[PDB]
Amino acid sequence: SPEALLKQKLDMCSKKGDVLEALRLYDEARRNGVQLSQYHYNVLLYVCSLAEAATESSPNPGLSRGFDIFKQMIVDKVVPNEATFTNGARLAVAKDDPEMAFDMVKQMKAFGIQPRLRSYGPALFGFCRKGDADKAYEVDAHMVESEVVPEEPELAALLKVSMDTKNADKVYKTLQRLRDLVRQVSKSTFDMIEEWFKSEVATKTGVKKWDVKKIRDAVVSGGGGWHGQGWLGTGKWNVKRTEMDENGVCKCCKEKLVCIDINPVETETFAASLTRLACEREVKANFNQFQEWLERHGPFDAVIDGANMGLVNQRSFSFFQLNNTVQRCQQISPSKRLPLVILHKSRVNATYPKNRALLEKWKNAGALYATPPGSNDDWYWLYAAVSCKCLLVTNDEMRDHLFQLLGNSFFPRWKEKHQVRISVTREDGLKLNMPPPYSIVIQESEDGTWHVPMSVEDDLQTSRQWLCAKRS
Ligand SMILES: O=C1C=CC(=O)c2c(O)cccc21
Ligand SMILES: O=C1C=CC(=O)c2c(O)cccc21
Ligand SMILES: O=C1C=CC(=O)c2c(O)cccc21
Ligand SMILES: [Cl-]
Ligand SMILES: [Zn+2]
Repeated sequence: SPEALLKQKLDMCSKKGDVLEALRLYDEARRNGVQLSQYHYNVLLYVCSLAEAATESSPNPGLSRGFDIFKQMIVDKVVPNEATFTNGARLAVAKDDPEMAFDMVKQMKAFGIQPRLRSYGPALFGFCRKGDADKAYEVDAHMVESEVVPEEPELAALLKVSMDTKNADKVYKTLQRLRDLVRQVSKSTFDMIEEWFKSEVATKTGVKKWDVKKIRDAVVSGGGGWHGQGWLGTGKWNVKRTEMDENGVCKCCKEKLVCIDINPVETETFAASLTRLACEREVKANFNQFQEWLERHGPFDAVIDGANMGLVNQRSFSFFQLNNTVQRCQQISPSKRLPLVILHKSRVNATYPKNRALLEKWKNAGALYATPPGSNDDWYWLYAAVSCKCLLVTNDEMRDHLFQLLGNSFFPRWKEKHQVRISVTREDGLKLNMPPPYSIVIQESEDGTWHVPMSVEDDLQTSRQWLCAKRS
């Protein structure tokens, strides 16, 4: 067919890197009357984005036509898919015209298409480089109306543009957004927040009289750990890099941070999403069978990721480390409940006979579920800990794609409250590291003192740095 030739020839044009040939083949198809489908359009947008814009004379027809091709795709009502948005975005990034990036997003919306987060990036980061705060806030308002949630890079851009234009109101609001959506901040956002609090504008914003009643009312109302009523106090901020002790006490100022509740209704929603997500990947009958088993067992104070407890920091599966963990979890259980061990059936059948007999004893005591061949254990230990409302014992770093499906609002908060990690020393052996008695999140106290935590990969490996910003 003629459409299958365009497909065949554009495939090679990208793989060569010839944009001029892809643009010739584009026009030939219009002069031949051949309709372009999803696939054809995506390859052109990608191919066009291999071009750069000229430092000397007007930009090259690869990028210029790229946007025209995109505009035409939308006009034609060719359905965009995830490769469309990626390509249109990398076209916008190479072009580096924030104004034109923002047009694509406006077209998408005009034609009933839901823009992606990566669509907004070129516009937002361009306007930020340029210092055009008003345009950045336009892009932001457009995301909000499109219900596309920013992540940390977009929020940091918004923060920095707000700092650049002395807009203390936007700094405040953006800081609350970081609290709400990100919780702990990257190193570059952390440095940026420190600069804000040390700056003249920050020194010069505030109020020395305020209604203590309305603040306290706002603290109750927000769920705790913030009030949202604006900057309080006056004068220079004391801004110190510091740490929290194990009880959430700031080492600089002695403020004890608060522990923020989780709403049990959000937990039930999450439980249902786990079930849905798991059923999509596991054999449905396997996950059902586990849920039915779980309904007939328990109660549990803890759930163990048995593969991770056998393997973390080991050359091969350590039954010693699994068993030591089981024993320690049982010892801290107020009634000495055995923890529920989730482990692959292949690993249940350990080749030292007393260990195999113990694994079978645990099963017989209602405290071991052997997951079937082909299963991903993670769904099982997550579903169990969530549903049994108990501790989850795993050092899984949660780098896997699976965990990205769980979202970045509820699940990180839940994890903080439920996750136990093991650590081992030469001197002392194995230790359980329990959930902290405070929430590791940006906090704003009732007198307007701020504590801002840095994000780290593992906070047992890394001593987590915090900012303490307190009026002098
Ligand atoms: O000042 C900047 C504001 C936003 C932004 O994205 C940016 C950047 O990406 C590189 C240098 C400076 C800035
Ligand atoms: O949609 C489902 C996927 C898995 C699963 O176990 C399940 C279930 O157990 C009950 C209703 C729906 C589902
Ligand atoms: O006292 C606690 C405050 C917060 C919190 O998350 C917590 C916890 O997760 C386990 C025991 C005590 C606390
Ligand atoms: Cl033995
Ligand atoms: Zn402090």
